Amino acid sequence: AHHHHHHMRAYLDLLQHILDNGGDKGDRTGTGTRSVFGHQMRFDLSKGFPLLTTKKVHFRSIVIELLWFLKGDTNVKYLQDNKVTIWDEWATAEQTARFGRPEHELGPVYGHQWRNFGATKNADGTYNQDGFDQIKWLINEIKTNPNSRRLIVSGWNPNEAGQVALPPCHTLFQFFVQDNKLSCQLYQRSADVFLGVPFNIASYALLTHMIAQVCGLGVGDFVWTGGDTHLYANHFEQAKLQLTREPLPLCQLKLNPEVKDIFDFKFEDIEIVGY
Amino acid sequence: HHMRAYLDLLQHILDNGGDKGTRSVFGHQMRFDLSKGFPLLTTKKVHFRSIVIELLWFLKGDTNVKYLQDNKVTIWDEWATAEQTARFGRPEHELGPVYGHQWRNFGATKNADGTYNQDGFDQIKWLINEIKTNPNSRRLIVSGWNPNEAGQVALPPCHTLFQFFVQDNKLSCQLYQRSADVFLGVPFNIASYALLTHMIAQVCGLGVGDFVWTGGDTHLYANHFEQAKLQLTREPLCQLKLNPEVKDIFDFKFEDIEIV
Repeated sequence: AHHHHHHMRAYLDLLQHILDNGGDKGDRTGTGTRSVFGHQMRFDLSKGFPLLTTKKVHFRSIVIELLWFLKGDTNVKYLQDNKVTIWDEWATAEQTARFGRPEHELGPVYGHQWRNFGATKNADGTYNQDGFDQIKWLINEIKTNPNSRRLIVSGWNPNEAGQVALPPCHTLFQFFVQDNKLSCQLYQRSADVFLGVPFNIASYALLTHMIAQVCGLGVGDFVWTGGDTHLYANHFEQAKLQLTREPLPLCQLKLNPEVKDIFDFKFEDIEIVGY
Repeated sequence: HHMRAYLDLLQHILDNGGDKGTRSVFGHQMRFDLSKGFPLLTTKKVHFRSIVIELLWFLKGDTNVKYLQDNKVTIWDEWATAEQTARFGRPEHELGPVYGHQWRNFGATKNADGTYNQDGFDQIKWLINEIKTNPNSRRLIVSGWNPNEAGQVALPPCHTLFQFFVQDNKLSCQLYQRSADVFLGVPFNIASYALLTHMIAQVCGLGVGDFVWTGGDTHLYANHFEQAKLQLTREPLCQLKLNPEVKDIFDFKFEDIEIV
């Protein structure tokens, strides 16, 4: 029998649960889904990094995307300069015109929500810097008040969720400190368990390690919580294949220990190595 | 079955909870099938009256406590005193941008005198329309969390965000609670949001599915340890009854809502 490591066991348990117990949606046209509403998985970050089924080659793009969010940038050029294509589909002139904005501009996606939540718009067409820098506040609160029960970052502004191609699926996240270890929980309103969930878990587990380092903490658990948690019917066979695949090796994150500032990480500071 | 999920949470915190006094876990989830009965858990029938009136107050978008005080519901009084409101430059009885403001007027701007314009986002009105016209939407969401305002109120919203879901004409709801005292807060808040789910289901012509409770910082105070331990040994869900004539989420009155 295949003996999967803990993180992959939890992920495969989710795939199996959706395949076997998910409710059916869709009619006679268009790809259907099986889904459940409400799911939760826990990953002890001291027991390996939860890369799950993410290919190591794609980890590069996960890192660069996270650095882009952390910079507060919502223009695609930084990603394209780094050969990361994750957001290209929604940054074409055709796609940005759907929201009345210029090519390369994604609108108020994660970077804006994280670094400038609720800012107002200037007559020059850009955001004023009068929003709320949730990342800066968070780091300061962890350092000065680690027992805070509101170490929260929200990606959700209802006035703006309808003004982007993909209303933020990584909707809100929260941190927690216990025994000098930093834990994080992500609330994901919508989760494609096959194509999206592994990447999102890797992204937020990475962020947890980065914040832990700059605050002088160890890592606790990453807790993944899903709302509409679904598997598209064109992936049922591929999901069944994943369930029967040989176990993947454990891996661990290695961060440049000299980085002391959450906004000072570069791509080369972050790597995956053997456990 | 509803009490079993809740007793399992108590047992989990008692056994594997970290100590800081309080024992606490971070990240937990419970599911209640609303077709099996109303999850009143340990909330006494006396508290149900306050749960109902408070929820109607939230839905009105009111953040002045007058409506609560008129109805003998004092749960917000400690934060509505002149001394407490003065901390934020607000008149007596004005709590500022608490739940009702977030639900009905998220992100609204202010006049010079501190009163809000109604230029924010009415999440409740949008939600009702979206359930009726697009029930498979994956963003049937109400957020209580504005970072610009969470530090501008006495109690940053504990019921941080909630989401709905429709399957087979049954409405489910998931609550994200950033912080929760398991002994009193959790049962009260489960009842509040399960009630809301029933009210929204009725106005949209739907049945009820599950209520999913998700906790962030989930804690038990030391002064409740012994009571919690004995609650596991004690080992009878009620039923909600709504006036079937109410077809608008803003039209429920206290008299329309009963627990049998």
